[PDB]
Amino acid sequence: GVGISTGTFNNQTEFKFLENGWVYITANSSRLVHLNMPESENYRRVVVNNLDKTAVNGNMALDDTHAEIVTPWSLVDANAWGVWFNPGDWQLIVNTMSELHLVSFEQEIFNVVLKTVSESATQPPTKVYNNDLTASLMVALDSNNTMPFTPAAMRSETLGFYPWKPTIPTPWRYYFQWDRTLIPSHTGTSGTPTNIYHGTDPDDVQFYTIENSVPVHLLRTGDEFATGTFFFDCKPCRLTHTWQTNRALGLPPFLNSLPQSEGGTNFGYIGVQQDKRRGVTQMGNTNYITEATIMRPAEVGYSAPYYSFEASTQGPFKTPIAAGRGGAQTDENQAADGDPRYAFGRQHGQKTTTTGETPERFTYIAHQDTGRYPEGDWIQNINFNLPVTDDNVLLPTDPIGGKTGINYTNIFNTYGPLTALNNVPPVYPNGQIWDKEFDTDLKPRLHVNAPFVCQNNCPGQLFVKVAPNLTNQYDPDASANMSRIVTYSDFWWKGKLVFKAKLRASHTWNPIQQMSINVDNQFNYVPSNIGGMKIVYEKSQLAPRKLY
Amino acid sequence: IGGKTGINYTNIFNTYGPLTALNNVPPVYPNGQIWDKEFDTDLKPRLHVNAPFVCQNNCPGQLFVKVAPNLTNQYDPDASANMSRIVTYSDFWWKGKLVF
Amino acid sequence: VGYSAPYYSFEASTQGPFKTPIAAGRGGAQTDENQAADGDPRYAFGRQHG
Amino acid sequence: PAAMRSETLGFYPWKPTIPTPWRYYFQWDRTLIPSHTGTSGTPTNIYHGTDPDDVQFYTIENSVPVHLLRTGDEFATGTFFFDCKPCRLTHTWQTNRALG
Amino acid sequence: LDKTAVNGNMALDDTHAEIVTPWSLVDANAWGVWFNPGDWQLIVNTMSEL
Amino acid sequence: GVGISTGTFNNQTEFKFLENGWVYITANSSRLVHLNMPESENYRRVVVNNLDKTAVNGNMALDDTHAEIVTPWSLVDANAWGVWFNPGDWQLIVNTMSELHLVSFEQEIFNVVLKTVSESATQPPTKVYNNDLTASLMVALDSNNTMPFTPAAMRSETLGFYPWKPTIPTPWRYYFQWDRTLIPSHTGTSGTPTNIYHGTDPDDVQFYTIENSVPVHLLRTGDEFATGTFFFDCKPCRLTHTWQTNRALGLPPFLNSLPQSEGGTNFGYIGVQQDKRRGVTQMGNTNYITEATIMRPAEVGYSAPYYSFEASTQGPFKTPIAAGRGGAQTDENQAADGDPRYAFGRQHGQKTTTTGETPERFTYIAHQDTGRYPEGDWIQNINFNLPVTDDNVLLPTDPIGGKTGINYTNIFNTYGPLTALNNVPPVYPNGQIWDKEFDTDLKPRLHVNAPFVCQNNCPGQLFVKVAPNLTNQYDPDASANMSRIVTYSDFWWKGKLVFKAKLRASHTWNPIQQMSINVDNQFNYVPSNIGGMKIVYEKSQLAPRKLY
Amino acid sequence: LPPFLNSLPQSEGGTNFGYIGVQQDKRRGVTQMGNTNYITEATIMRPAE
Repeated sequence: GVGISTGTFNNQTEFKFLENGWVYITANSSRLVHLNMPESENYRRVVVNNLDKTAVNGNMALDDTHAEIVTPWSLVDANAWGVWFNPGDWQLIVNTMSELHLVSFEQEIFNVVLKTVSESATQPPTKVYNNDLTASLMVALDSNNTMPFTPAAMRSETLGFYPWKPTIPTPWRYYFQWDRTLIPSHTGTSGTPTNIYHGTDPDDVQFYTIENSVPVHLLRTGDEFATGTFFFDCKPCRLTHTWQTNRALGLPPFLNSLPQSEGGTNFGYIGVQQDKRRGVTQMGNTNYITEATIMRPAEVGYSAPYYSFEASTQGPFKTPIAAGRGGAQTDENQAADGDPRYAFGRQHGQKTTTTGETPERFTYIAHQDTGRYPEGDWIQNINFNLPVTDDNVLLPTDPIGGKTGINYTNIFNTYGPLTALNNVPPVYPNGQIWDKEFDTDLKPRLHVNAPFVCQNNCPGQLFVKVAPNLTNQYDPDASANMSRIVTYSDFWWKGKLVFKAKLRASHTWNPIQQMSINVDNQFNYVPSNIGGMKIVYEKSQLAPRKLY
Repeated sequence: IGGKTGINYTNIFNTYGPLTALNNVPPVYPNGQIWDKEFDTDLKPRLHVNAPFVCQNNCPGQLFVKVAPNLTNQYDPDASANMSRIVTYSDFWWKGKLVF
Repeated sequence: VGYSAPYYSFEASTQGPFKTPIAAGRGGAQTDENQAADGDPRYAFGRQHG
Repeated sequence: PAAMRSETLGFYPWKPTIPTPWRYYFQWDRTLIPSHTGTSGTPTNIYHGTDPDDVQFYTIENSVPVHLLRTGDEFATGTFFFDCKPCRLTHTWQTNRALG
Repeated sequence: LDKTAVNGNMALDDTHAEIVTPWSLVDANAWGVWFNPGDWQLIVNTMSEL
Repeated sequence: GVGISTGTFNNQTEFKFLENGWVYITANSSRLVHLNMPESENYRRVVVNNLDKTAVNGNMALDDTHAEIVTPWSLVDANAWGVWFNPGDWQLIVNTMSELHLVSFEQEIFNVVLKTVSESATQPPTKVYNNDLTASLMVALDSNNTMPFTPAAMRSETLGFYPWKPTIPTPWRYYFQWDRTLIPSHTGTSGTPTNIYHGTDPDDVQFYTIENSVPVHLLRTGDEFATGTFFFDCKPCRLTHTWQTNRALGLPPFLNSLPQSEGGTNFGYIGVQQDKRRGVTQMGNTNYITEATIMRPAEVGYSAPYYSFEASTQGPFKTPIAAGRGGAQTDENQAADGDPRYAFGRQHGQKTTTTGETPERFTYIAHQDTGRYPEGDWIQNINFNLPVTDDNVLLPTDPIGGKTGINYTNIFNTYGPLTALNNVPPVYPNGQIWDKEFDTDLKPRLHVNAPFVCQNNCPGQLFVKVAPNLTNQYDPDASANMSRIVTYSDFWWKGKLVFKAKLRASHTWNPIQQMSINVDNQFNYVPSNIGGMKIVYEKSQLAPRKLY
Repeated sequence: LPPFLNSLPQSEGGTNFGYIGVQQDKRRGVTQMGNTNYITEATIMRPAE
């Protein structure tokens, strides 16, 4: 009713330990959510076409052209790690657990409050806020997944990461099919390469509305809404990283001479002439057995074209790759392709007391070693006569198509039946948690945005909207926009996300890497003297595991 | 390709795709490996090039042997120099049963 | 049936270069043993093993 | 697996054999820029050391029960059962040109 | 380094780190350990799958 | 029998997780143990008196005078952390557990081998080693605790810390009562201060022999010996440290003015004149309420005289103190009193490939903040008229007894009914694990050498000795030493030490300190290229806990 | 545990003492004096007082 609360605030994280070294992790998250009435009550079909940017030759990667349906609804999205875990919980999980299973997800809305704004227009302007006891909040749960899946973490538009900071939902919109052609060019390209927005293909038209597809609940101040528990069916997520490349698989060569003194100058030696060695190689016309040429069971990782842009009906898009560059761990400047870069605002980790629209950014450098170092690649002739002469070798410094800045590694692909790789690591706090699986006949082996992929279904998207609060002068047959009482809503959101994790064991004599507070990062985890908070990113696959 | 007379496009060519069909490696008698452990990566290779049989969950533990230290009367653990041992070697019989 | 792959391609990772493995051996090696080359495993062994 | 180094038990029942000294890879970082004959200068060829987060020092004694066998003792592993895919003893000949 | 310091010899790289243990490995994972040529002939001539 | 093994080698550590967040930790430790026959078969009563050292005025702290019974027996002592845990297990325990309970202890001896040494005396001298199939190893377990308790960790003489390194027992000996007087002096003291060894008090004489007090088992090569399981009754050991001193207990003062901008220059202010404040103080004649003067519930820590040497019947000994110096954490040079210093050899953490008799050393700086900073102490007159004048204050720089290097803090004691303190933290790897409780009517509240103290009893000491291997010419009535065949024994020792630990919970937003491998300490946990190993010390109370 | 004596007397009498036989600041063991290397009977850590 008017004066009775309809729910409870809970933002605790409970670790319930089982037998056999498993733990149930139930993350409770609660937020005060602020929602204004939509700018307009109508669905819009809006085309964006930044021709000015792409009209500059060589700027085709800056294409923003697209068509989207703008809806009056707002999306409540909790699909991001920072929503559910503070840094202490994350430290516990990543330091003490070896794998993580996504179990269930629940959410509810309670203590709904709706208010109207009255502006007096007095010479000193002033306004007052009145409770609208009979106004309603419209809530729709797309449990059948009829609406397009639009996870907000990819735009950094989920619920905020601070329990004591009120947050907002994000205005909902989804892609509307369009055709677009963009011929690539470079600086010094003569003329205007074709840069055209062709319109919409009628056979691909899909205009979705919430009202026609989803039951809509009207919540007054005394009402509440609960989704019920959803249970996931995803694969487990490892909290360890592999380090073994092809060079560290299997039995090392026997060393016939071992160092007799310590130091960095005292190496061992195999002690057998390279073409007089025993073992197996896939090179049937050579006698050289070396660490480079010896047969390995399969290939860890794969090379892919990097900063390749493929074009389809909707225009160019970057070719995604499964794993980040090799050597980025030793030199952060070499992260580049496959190392996800996250940009986010003050709701999601940026120091809350900073000013300006510039976001906080970081590039995630995963601990796993499944990537490539293209400067170390080469192709050489089948004859394999060593030392290889210039004409019999293709080096990463050899131009392709006459371009000094492009080599064969830029267009190289070694993905095959022997390729082995890992799933993407969780990115705390900004990374997405779960993602819907594509509805294609043949599905990708993984996603690059979330560790957990929903095979059959995962929870319906939650949509909210302030119900129209008409004045006395409404006229439906009038073309002009509806005249509404300025109305906004504050409601409380509570979610429960349950995981199942396995406690790690100590397999080696040595200790392993562990997340730790220290003198340098100390003040990333406590408020400033004026209450400024931040959440810096954390790694998740600290402990190694043996690949083979 | 790239101005190199000894390199052509086939050296860098890849036609692996969703339509690719292929076979497992044949057994190599007598020197070929029989079984191999599967990688502990999330995504696994479709085959191995070294053994026809690939162990999915596990395959037999490796067997390790070592002659136990046979100390002389003058052992000193706190000495940095190498342990003084009686020259000892072992001969044992190994029997395996492999069923196909 | 089958696939073409880069042959005597050497990819580099953290531990240094390694040869790109391929699933099947060269065609025409059956008629001419000199054309075995990539994908045809070569075994080297001592007096214990043949 | 020792077959990749040709270091398994011997293939002759009447010939005494030996085991192979055990060793395993320890993580290291290494950069080797490729070159050819006639490449000017010294391409970077560096051993960078070991990444601490990849360090794995295994010992038998800390991970495996160790049986001490005197001359009157014996040791049996017990039967291990595989779960591998079948291996064909036939070859296909049809390329794309001989289908259908 | 002496081998790979020669330009064009990068395929001869043997660089690596290994733990040398006092233990010895008894490995029977090879066909020759289990079959003489007569048994192998029987298997490969009379069987279609293994 | 001769050709049959009587036990199995096990050096694994198993973590068995229970419900309610408890884990059973069973540490298995196995060692090959080398034992020579004793130098002599007789008990000796030996007096050590380093008069030359103490005859130098001001060297009285170097006194080594004592009497001891030297026995032919050897003590097998496994009471040290390094015996049971490698660094990886220790990292797991200290990073993931909040408290540790000592549960049970078992040990056994098996695969006994006895050999004789025959020296040929050939012009090139040579010797051969024969099995003595009928020789025996004498094993005695003092399960009733009749013998004096002599834990070897205090001399760094326990079993070695490496499963693959053969170890030795330590020759057993125990203190024999003596009377000794040593008058302290300094450089420039005139004459010879009395420095006398008075002999032995007859009413304090205690001559213990193994043979008269303990059953002795004779083990031939086919025999084995097991102690049976002993169960401890000790108090739990915390794996967290407290940080709150008296200054951080209870409600802080309310700040009437808070900073409006970030930075190290923007402090808050209480905003109330100090003698106009509200609250409670124990200073009944002052109106000043400050953080220094406000009443706190009790006292955390206590001041004690430091490098005080008290004298009793047996001569001077240093006064022990419960906790180490404050400020040693920020400056390792200020560790000094209460910070235990461990010195050990190549069996117990020193780099095994080093040479020379100089031991490896470290001073343990505990994370707990229960210590004192005597340079910050002061005493002032009861009148408490501020600012205090020189005559009304005793400062740490004021000489005591005319000595410029001695101030009142050197003789100060603030232990009282309000004192609170913690138990000593475990010291990995060299620290002792458990210690026997004194048999006095009034017992100490803790020990400074071991976290676990045995109240009623803890396991009997294990004694071993090669049985006499006589030649054919033995003559008991001859005064000369017994003529024995040169005989030594190698046997395998296996112990099982079981703990019970509680998994830690994350109580705070921020992460906590955690033990971790990094680029600097990386090569402390792996062997060198010539097989050199070391075990560096680790801390054990990394995570904080709230005291109040 | 008393210190181990590396040299024991070879004849009886009140003049024939044993000797520890290790230089005092080169000894092994535990002390509560964190800024000294001297391990002696006076300075060696004892369980309590």
